[PDB]
Amino acid sequence: NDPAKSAAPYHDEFPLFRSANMASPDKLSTGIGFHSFRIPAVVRTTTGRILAFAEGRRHTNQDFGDINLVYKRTKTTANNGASPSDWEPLREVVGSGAGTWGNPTPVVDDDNTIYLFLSWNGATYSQNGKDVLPDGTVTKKIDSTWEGRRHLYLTESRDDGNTWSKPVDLTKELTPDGWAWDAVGPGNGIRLTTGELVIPAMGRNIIGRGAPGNRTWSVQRLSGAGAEGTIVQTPDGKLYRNDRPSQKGYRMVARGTLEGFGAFAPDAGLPDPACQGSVLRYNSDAPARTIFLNSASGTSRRAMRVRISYDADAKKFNYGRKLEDAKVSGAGHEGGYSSMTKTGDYKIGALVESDFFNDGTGKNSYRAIIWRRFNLSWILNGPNN
Ligand SMILES: O=C(O)[C@@]1(O)C[C@H](O)[C@@H](O)[C@H]([C@H](O)[C@H](O)CO)O1
Ligand SMILES: O=C(O)[C@@]1(O)C[C@H](O)[C@@H](O)[C@H]([C@H](O)[C@H](O)CO)O1
Ligand SMILES: O=N[O-]
Ligand code: NA
Repeated sequence: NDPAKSAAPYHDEFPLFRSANMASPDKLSTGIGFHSFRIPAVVRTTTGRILAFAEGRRHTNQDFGDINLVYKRTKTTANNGASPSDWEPLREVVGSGAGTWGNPTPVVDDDNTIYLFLSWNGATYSQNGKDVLPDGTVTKKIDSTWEGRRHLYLTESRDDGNTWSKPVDLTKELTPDGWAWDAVGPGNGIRLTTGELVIPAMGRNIIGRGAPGNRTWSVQRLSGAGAEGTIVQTPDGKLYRNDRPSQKGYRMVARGTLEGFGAFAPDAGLPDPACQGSVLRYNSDAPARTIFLNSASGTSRRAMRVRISYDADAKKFNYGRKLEDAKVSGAGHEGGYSSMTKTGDYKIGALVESDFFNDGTGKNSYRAIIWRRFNLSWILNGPNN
């Protein structure tokens, strides 16, 4: 039995990061605009304010080149981001240089310090190499040199997201030596019942211990982990990694504690097309719930489905509800990376990528990000479960 099913279903949805092709495209106050927005992350702070982050991809939808880390906040701590007018204009966390600032992975600490882990690479490097930049420059492949590797940066805010520190490079401390490619998140980290922070990253968790907003960091290496991971604390208090697979098929799941994890294995209940997903601890009292969101397809990113598990170890999720049951118009084809938070008014708030697909899979396809709010009742009253 879930009493939430008896509440009135609630949903609303609208574009929050508007690509350059849309009416009223999102630009910074400096006039700097963006072809595409990708790679969402969202958190609710301890005040109730919502912070939404994304990669502002300047010139194309590509993963490399000039990409800035951008964000929006709710105007007040109490408005819950319910309508477009509730959100501030686009701001920038970091945009220095013509390199890539991305993979936003925020976590809100107990003191309300908001930590934001990020990945960086140089202006003339790309994951595969030999990619053509807008000016015709051909990229070098990301490699293990200081200049050519993926870095891990940390910034934080002490004023509810209003301002951000200059990002500090933590690569030598928190990325293993000899690495070339790297990734943190993207999506979110968590705070455990026992007080530690856990931030998911490629092949590892980053663990924060000690005083809120003055944490010491260490690395928990994980055998079999993916590049793009998610982390949740399940109702049993254990840790749960749910990672993007290297090949299309299913989410890769492992369970553990701060002392170690077991093996990663595909979750046959969670089809995935090799794309990022998101996971969220909703509540701990009966009935305890974990929420999961991804594209529920072995092939397509356009099958977004939000689900609930009542299991103490999140063994099984229900069918849930397709996001297309509450479709957004005028913002392209919804589907891709996502991020979820709980809102101050007992809703789930989700950011979800969308793709106009005007250039197909090509670099000129405009990408936007949708903001959704829905309650548990909305999920539970879905026509397929
Ligand atoms: O939309 C994707 O699939 C994407 O390209 C977007 C990300 O910007 C990129 O960092 C990531 C990466 O390429 C894979 O995780 C393989 O390492 O995937
Ligand atoms: O379901 C997919 O994957 C799709 O076919 C349709 C999506 O709307 C689009 O975002 C995506 C993307 O172009 C590729 O994943 C490579 O970037 O292509
Ligand atoms: O610091 N490894 O739990
Ligand atoms: Na930049």
